[PDB]
Amino acid sequence: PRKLQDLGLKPASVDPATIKRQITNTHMTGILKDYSHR
Amino acid sequence: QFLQWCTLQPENCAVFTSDNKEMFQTESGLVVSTYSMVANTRNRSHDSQKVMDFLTGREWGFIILDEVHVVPAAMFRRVVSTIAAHAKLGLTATLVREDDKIGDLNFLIGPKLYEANWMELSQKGHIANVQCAEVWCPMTAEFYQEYLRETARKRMLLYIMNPTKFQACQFLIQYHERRGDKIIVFSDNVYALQEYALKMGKPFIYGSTPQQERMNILQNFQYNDQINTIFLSKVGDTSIDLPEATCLIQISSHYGSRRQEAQRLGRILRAKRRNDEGFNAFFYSLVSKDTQEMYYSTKRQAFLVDQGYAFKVITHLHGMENIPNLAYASPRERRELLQEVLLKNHPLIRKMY
Amino acid sequence: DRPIDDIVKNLLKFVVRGFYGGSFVLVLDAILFHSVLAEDDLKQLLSINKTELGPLIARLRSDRLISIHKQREYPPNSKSVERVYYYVKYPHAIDAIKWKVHQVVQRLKDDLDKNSEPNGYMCPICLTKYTQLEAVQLLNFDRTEFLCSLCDEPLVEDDSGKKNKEKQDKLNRLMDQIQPIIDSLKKIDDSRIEENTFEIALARLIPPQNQSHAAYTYNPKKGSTMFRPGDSAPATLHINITTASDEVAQRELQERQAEEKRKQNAVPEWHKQSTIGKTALGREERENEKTLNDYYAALAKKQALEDEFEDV
Ligand SMILES: [Mg+2]
Ligand SMILES: [Zn+2]
Repeated sequence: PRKLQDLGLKPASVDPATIKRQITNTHMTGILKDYSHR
Repeated sequence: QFLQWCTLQPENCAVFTSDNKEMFQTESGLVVSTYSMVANTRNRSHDSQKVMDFLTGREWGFIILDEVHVVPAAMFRRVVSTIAAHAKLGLTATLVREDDKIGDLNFLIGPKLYEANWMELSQKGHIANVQCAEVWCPMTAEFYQEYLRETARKRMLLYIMNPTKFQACQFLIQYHERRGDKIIVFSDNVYALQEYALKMGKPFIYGSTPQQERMNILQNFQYNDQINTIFLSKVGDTSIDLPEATCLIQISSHYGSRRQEAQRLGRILRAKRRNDEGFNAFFYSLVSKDTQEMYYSTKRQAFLVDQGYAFKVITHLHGMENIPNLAYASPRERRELLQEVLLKNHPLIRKMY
Repeated sequence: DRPIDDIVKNLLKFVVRGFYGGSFVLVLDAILFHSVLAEDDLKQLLSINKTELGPLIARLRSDRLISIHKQREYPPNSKSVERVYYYVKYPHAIDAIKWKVHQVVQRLKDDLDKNSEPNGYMCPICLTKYTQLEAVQLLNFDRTEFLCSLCDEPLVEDDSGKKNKEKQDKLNRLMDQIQPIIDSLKKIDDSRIEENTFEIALARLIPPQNQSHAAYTYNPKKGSTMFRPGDSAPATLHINITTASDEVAQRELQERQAEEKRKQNAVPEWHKQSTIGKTALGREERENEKTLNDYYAALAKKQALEDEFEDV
């Protein structure tokens, strides 16, 4: 791909190296639901 | 509230509490601390000592004293003198206290600038209306027999857990829960608070609970439909915002203190739905008949009457007998409660073991 | 799908049919007609032995017109064996084709330019080529004939003096013959192609056989950090028709909701009436219609396998 760009030809590919991988009240044992955010 | 209302960037704001003590290094900023941190004089650690030097060294311009009705105390008033500021503002809903030190606020922070009438704001839709009521709960004969003999110190505990008040509190809570009301139950006595919650199977909050747990309980009580009632204590008596709270019950509270009655009433004055037609917040104060609580109850609500709120006497709750079950209905259970409340008062050696 | 995919396929078809022999067309066409194709399936599709398939796959792999993918398979009834799949990575093939076309054209242009220069010289004995500059310094004292260094023999003028036109003809033919490739590339550059992968290619798979042994599935190993070279590439609507009977029913439901709505703000009974005097708390037309219908009728007459699953 680098060589084609040097000659002015658009390369339809990329270098693979450029790809990046990507307490109280305990009598309510389970009644209390975690409404932490709204 | 500061971040959302104004445009101050988070960079210039520093909070000086027991958790974090970092101070802003920018030219100017804000410090939202507590009187306990600034009023301490004897034991300040290295982390807090550096903050104290930063506060004292610089010449500040403004100081805001929320709940300024506790500034003229013995050592809370030291912060006013120690902290240098060219202007001082006091913000308290109630400007009264038991002792005659209330008038001292004139020279600690200045005179009274403006006072807003409670009734005028209520009719303008800015604050909710409250139907204050006082329920008379006559104590049963068996309990009252020990009331006369028992000493005053244990007398409080005796009539705070009278069976009649349990029935009133349970019936009122269930009736308002059916209506769909967020109920807050206040109780100064920790032991009574625990007894109510353990039997009723409802969450309770008191001084020993941590910040994380109480916040989790508070969040559940607000955003969850399953839980609609909580059992608070003197901790949440002031400067707590509960928009969803509409109903309040006070089984027993802090003797003759008046500000406690008014400040606790302020929790349900926060009702979000304070403009819908026909809405009336409910504020109850269960009081045992033929007890010193009547003397305290009539004395503590002497500030609300001055403001304009009127208390209604409820001798009996209609439909209370048809409720399926009530606490301590049979004599056997009542006597069991009476006895319980009456009874209240070398590496080598290591391998061997 | 997309129009560009056909353009890329056409470019590959022309390249394989022109610049490669016959068997190459069969292999690439089979892998273009289908998606990722197992080696065993490819053999039986063309009925060509493994030895003959080797040269075709190897050369196509060398030119990067076909990509390879090896993954471990675990047949439920046989010991695990490594399987090889072949597919086409369009960015790779287009990239390879573009470079080769430029190189061939450039080589002819350079060769054409070279032929325009003077012929040169060579020694018949040692077959050593001498340039005009190099031959000038090796001439004899009489300065009549060039002399070789190794052989000390007269040199002979080189050929290629008459090819000035032949190479021009060669360049003319290739450009005209290779026209469709440039036209296809021009359209390819205008659009943007997405790089193909073994998993991606499987989306367009047309199974070659009925009971192919190879499993045409990509089950990547759970949470594996290993990386191999060249193996990585860049609500329902229901409608209910409400009739007159249903419309009033909805009104009744709405009326019930309104009645219940006021209750949450309604004042209790204790609050309403002052309770001081009460006790304490604690402890036939059908026949007429028929005759009318008969009468009106008379009037008209007178006038006239257990696996985990979820419900989707
Ligand atoms: Mg406030
Ligand atoms: Zn020679």
